Amino acid sequence: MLIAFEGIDGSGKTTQAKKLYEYLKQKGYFVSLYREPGGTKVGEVLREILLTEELDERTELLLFEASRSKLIEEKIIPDLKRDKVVILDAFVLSTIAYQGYGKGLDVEFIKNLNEFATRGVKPDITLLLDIPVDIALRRLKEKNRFENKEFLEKVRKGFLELAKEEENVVVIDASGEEEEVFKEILRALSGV
Amino acid sequence: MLIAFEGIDGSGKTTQAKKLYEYLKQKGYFVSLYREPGGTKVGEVLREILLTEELDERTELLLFEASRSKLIEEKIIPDLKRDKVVILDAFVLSTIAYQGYGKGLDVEFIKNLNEFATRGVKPDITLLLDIPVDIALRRLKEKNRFENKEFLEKVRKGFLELAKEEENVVVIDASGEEEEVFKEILRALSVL
Repeated sequence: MLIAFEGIDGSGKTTQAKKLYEYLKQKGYFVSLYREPGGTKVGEVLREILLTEELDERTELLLFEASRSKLIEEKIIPDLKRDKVVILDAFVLSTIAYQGYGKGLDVEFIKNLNEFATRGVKPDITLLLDIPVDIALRRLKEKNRFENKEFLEKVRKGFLELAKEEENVVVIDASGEEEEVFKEILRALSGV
Repeated sequence: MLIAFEGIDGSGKTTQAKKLYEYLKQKGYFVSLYREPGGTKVGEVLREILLTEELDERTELLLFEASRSKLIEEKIIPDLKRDKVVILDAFVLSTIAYQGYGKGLDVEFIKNLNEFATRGVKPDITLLLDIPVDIALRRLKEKNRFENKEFLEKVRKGFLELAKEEENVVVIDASGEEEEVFKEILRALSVL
């Protein structure tokens, strides 16, 4: 079973994946939680790079996909094999939304690269934690993270446009309060 | 002007690009020399990763492409703009030969990914420094590098098959002695 959280920064998706992780463990599932980029020794090194350096959009994309390629081959495919429930703090939609809708690279091309990195592995369900950029920035403003409104507006739109057109996506209102957001999610997972 | 050296390990291609670099500089060209993977701060960090870590083929290919992409944007395109002669110790044909003909990934896919990392920049000439694997392994045996014959045989074949089918490729016999190899190359470069 593979469960992907997706959405912009400040959407609480990390909080909510950690939430869903602890919950499913208490219900006696065997569970993994991985963040993208990251989740492996090599994936973390790349993540640091992607957070450190002045990188163009093409290079950035190739590194997101490398991290993903690592994650999929090292952890996800063997976790899935042994029936772990695998929870992802970010996955393929986000590459399309950030690097395609955001930074202008070809969406079809990003999709084929996502297929290559994943070896065709797709989530059973994707939770999009949608939120207005206005609200997300207010929430980030409290951790003193400042991010680009004009940019995140595009990325939001992409994420919303991928919900309509990509397969097995549920939009969740993440502007709600923590426990209400978690109940939307548990509701959405009644899917399986 | 862009000049690419390609070929298996122990083909001398590094020695020869350094050779060609010093020469063209002496003849009053403004010249750059860059190795792949590497040639940029980020590219070197990746190269170390590619030399350090147990990496699957899909991941390795994304990291080669990333190094490239960084190289192309940070250095090659602006060096080309100001009429530097740009010399490369490895380029696109090698990703095909190692990752496709060697490790079984789809060639057409490797090509489209090269095009992306290169923004469509192609060498005016590629020197393939061809050599039997037998010879190349003897030569590396004197630096105490040991590499996989069965593997390099495929890669050699790939490199040779690309010379026939890809554009602007000159095969150079690199089994010869240094100075004779250098004269083959200066002959091949006759855009003098």
